[PDB]
Amino acid sequence: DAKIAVYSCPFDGMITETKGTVLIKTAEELMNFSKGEENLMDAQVKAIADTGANVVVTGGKVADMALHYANKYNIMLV
Amino acid sequence: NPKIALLNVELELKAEKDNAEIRVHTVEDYQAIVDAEWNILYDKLEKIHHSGAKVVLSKLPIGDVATQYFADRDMFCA
Amino acid sequence: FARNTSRITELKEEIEVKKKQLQNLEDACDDIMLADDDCLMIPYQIGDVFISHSQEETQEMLEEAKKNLQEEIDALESRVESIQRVLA
Amino acid sequence: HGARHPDMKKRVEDAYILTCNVSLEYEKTEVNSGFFYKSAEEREKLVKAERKFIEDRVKKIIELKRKVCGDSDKGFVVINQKGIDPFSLDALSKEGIVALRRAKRR
Amino acid sequence: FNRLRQEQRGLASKAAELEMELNEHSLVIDTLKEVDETRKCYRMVGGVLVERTVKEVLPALENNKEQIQKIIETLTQQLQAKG
Amino acid sequence: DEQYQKYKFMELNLAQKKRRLKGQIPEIKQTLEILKYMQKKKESTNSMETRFLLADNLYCKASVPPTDKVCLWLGANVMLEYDIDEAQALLEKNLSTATKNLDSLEEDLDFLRDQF
Amino acid sequence: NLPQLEMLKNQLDQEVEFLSTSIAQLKVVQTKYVEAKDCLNVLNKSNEGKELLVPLTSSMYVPGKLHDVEHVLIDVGTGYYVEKTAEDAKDFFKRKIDFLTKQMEKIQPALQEKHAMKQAVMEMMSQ
Amino acid sequence: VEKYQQLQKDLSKSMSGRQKLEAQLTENNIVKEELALLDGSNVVFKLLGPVLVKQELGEARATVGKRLDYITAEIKRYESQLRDLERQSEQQRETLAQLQQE
Amino acid sequence: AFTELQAKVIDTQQKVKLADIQIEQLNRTKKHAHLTDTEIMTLVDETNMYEGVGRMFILQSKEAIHSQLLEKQKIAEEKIKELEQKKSYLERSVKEAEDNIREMLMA
Repeated sequence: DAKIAVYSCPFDGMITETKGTVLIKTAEELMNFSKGEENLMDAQVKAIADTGANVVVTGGKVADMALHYANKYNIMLV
Repeated sequence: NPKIALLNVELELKAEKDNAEIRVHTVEDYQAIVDAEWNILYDKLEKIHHSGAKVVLSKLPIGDVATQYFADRDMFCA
Repeated sequence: FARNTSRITELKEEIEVKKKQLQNLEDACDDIMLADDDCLMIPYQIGDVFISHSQEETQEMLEEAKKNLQEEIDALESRVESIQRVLA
Repeated sequence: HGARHPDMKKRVEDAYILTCNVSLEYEKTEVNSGFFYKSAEEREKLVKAERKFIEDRVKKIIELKRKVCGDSDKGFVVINQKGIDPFSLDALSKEGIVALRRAKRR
Repeated sequence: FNRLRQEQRGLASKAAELEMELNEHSLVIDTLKEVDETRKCYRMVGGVLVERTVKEVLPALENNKEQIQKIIETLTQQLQAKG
Repeated sequence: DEQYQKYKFMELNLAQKKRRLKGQIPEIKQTLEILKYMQKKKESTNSMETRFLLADNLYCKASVPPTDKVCLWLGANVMLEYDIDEAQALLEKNLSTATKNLDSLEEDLDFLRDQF
Repeated sequence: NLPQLEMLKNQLDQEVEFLSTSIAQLKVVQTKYVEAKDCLNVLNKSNEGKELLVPLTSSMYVPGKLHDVEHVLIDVGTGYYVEKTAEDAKDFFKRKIDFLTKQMEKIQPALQEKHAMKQAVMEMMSQ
Repeated sequence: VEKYQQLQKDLSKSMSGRQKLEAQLTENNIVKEELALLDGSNVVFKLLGPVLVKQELGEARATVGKRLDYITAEIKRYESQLRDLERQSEQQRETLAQLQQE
Repeated sequence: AFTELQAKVIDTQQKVKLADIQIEQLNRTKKHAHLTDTEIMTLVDETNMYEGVGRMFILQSKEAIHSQLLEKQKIAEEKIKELEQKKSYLERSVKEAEDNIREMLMA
């Protein structure tokens, strides 16, 4: 009864800020991104009440962080 | 039963240096500059050898002086 | 980060203008010591007030301004030199 | 065109007509204090809160429907030059009200 | 563009200026609230300098907000009038 | 991309803050040391002929007794007068402590904004 | 013909806007002198010597009686002195205001007359 | 164009100072011109900072005169830079045009 | 050619943009004057008082406050009526010129 959460590309690829011409030198942009994805799928397992989505589809890459987030949330993402 | 280290970055002569300027205060002070020229490299080699590997490989050329400090680590590099 | 210029240029120019102001204050001290060196009346200013009473009492703030300028400005010259040397 | 009216009373025979534009999809008020100055913080928030006007206009249509037919039975047909929401069309189809959207000019 | 842009900008600014005035009149309350404007003081209102015990300052400093608040709320609701 | 433009905009809108803050800093300094250096001793000692501002362009001679009374304003409506010892006590924080935060929110903020 | 003229009309607009900022500078320069004229009336009203509450830098107020109208002073130039005398403090700084206001007319008349051509350029730009 | 832009910057930084000195001079001219004839109502002193010293008119006149000579010399300097800019505007600007043409 | 006549009518429009500014400046300053008059009538209830131009405060008695709350406000009053008797002239100058230019010059 997985009332699908329908999206085209709910996730994006790899990026990294440059402080100027040269690249940034901090990992906060990655830690905050990971925690944001975690809380987004926490809100997903909240919004299963009004959506009922055990599955979702994307055209954008996700990482193994999303893999174990899904495993603890019991969801699938193509 | 050697554990192996799989490196590509190297330590070699003339590759890197610090453009430090220090006014004379004594004769024991100039060694701060020559220290800063190599201290990060010494700590880098010490820790990467203490990583848990016990023989190390590198795709780029390594210095004989670096090989001698690796022998001080009771270790060898290729 | 090569932030030296953005942190040393303004300090250099302001130290230069403060040294010029201290030199002009020394010139004013010399002037009041020879020009209009009349004991009886001399308008001399402390912040926002004239008192036209001080002739020898002028040094009571002449030296104050002299040292409060010179010590702070050469200390901050050492500070900007420190900003220079920490990067190079 | 038609409208997003699922299970319409398609055979509207007592079709009262008054072809005024009803703003059942209010165009967001992005313009508050000009273009992208520092006051665009007002534009980022004032763009919302247009949901109420749809139901206010729908209530006006219901009032006119009551006035002209005296009941909710006979079909009253009205138009819109722009789009109209489906959710309120669901109730309007039950109220004997036929709003239509995306009409051309002449 | 212009026939709508300048009209909206003018009608917004006519009360945005008063909103900034209310911002000033709200940041000025810190003296009364914490800096203890309660003694016998030489209070001024602009052009005049009164030596009075400060009893009227609370009604005077509330009467401005009780008006400018509804003025700025009216402006905020007017911003949504037409898009 | 937009990095250069947003970096320049942040630099401009923080340099304006720099200019404004070191705009009010000098006169609050003056308020402290002018009084604490001249008046606190000489006015408390004896009454002298003085110079006070009539306007920012009209400057008038004056004389002051040991009035020892000072008044502070933060706005067009709220006034408080003080003695010649607690007034500088309340004023000295407003620059000695204010510089540490505002200028650190300037020097350190620039250091971060060179990357932020 | 038209395209290059329209392209350079942007530079014409920017110079006109610079001169409009100059005339806004003109509206903001009268102040010092206009409150100088407003403060005229304080001088004659207090020529016996009278208690004043006056600003110290901007934000300070300290009581003090003004005296010695015979050396009321204005700053000028690189550090020169204008010691206004008593009779001047009553009546003659009125003519001093007249001359400062004369410089104010160097500001408004003598610059609005040459900005008449600025507004003429605005009107001509329609072509 | 390098030389044209350099001369434009020189023109700008010279003319800014020239204009500011003109703005102060338009006032000091009159102030001094009645000051030289209104003696008694005002008397010349030097407010060289936070102090006052009795001053004589002649050295003030020399100061303003050498201001005038200095600023006139700066005006000819600026205008010479103006001819330099207009001279570079032909060839230093054709530098890029000729390389794009051939 | 009609170019100079068109210049005159645009000059009349510029005079309209002069008129609105010159009336609105005085009506805002008059509103400020009324606010100051209300405040000064409110504050006369107490005696030991100072006034000035903001950049100074002169001591006085109550009758001086009564004199000053009238002697300058009445100058502003005579000046506002001067500006109505000027604004009527200049608004006639612009409006009647419009009446005799817009439906006339298009011929």
